[PDB]
Amino acid sequence: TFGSGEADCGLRPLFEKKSLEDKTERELLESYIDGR
Amino acid sequence: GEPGAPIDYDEYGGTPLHEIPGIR
Amino acid sequence: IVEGSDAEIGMSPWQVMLFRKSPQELLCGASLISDRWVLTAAHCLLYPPWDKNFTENDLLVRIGKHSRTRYERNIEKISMLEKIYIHPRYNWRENLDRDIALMKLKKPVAFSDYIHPVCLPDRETAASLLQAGYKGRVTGWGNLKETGQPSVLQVVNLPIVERPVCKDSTRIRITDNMFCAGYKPDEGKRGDACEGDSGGPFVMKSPFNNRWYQMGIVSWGEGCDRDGKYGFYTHVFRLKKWIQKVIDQFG
Ligand SMILES: *[C@@H]1O[C@H](CO)[C@@H](O)[C@H](O)[C@H]1NC(C)=O
Ligand code: NA
Repeated sequence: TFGSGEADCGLRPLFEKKSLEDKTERELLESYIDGR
Repeated sequence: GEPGAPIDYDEYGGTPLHEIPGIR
Repeated sequence: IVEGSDAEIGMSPWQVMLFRKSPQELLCGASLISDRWVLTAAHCLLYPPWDKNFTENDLLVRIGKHSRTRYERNIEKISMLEKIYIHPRYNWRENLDRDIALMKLKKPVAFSDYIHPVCLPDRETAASLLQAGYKGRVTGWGNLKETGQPSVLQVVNLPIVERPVCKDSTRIRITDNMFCAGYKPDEGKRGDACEGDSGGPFVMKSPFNNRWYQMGIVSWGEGCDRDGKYGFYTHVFRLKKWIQKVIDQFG
């Protein structure tokens, strides 16, 4: 019944829950965009 | 764009790590 | 962490410090996955070649920390272990196959702005993120250089590397329970985990639901940030059924 974890998991109080980005998470997201 | 690790579950020789210089 | 930067406050609220009481030293990283379960590398707790065989009473867990050494009043929470569970097929004799371990806290820890659990990946999340060139994030208080300890938690973003390249980079036998990450010599950028970062999380942020997922555990590497070498990480998704079996049976 553990599954993937807490219903609230992976949402950081000081960033995602405040609609604020950290200084380098854009670098991760941009790497998830495939090239040609 | 290529998989870097297989999408499956672990279901269940060689050189030991401690012999490699600089291993951590 | 080599060639990283200071983490921001609250940037990795799942980061756990494994702390040896005597002598007083950082042992390893770890991660918070629920209010009473901590995930780390098996070799942080058991590695006979280096005479490592720790019991529950040897270690202190410190959660919510940022400074490597300063006591962080009303921010950090210290916790003791009720029980350690090492993967029964963890291969310490050879290549650290299945380098994973769970630690049950004696008391549940209160979540806060600084303490929050990371997610474990579902099948689609893993399939969509575990691709070569996709970057994850590694955090830890490990050494800044191969030859040097940071004042605060460090962070570095590293790309997953194609498995044939990982295998060509090392004489060690690589298994499906491992992946490797790091920049290639041609790419210019640098970065790596190092001694003391072992057991900490390799995390990726899902662009689908905005959540952070732990895809890897800092496992081993040949040196730190060497050209043509790569850090190896425990493939958390592939061992997730063992994680769930342990928590669902012994929680
Ligand atoms: C760890 O220590 C205990 C206590 O001496 C011992 O019985 C056990 O065999 C050790 N484990 C390994 C893998 O050496
Ligand atoms: Na490298």
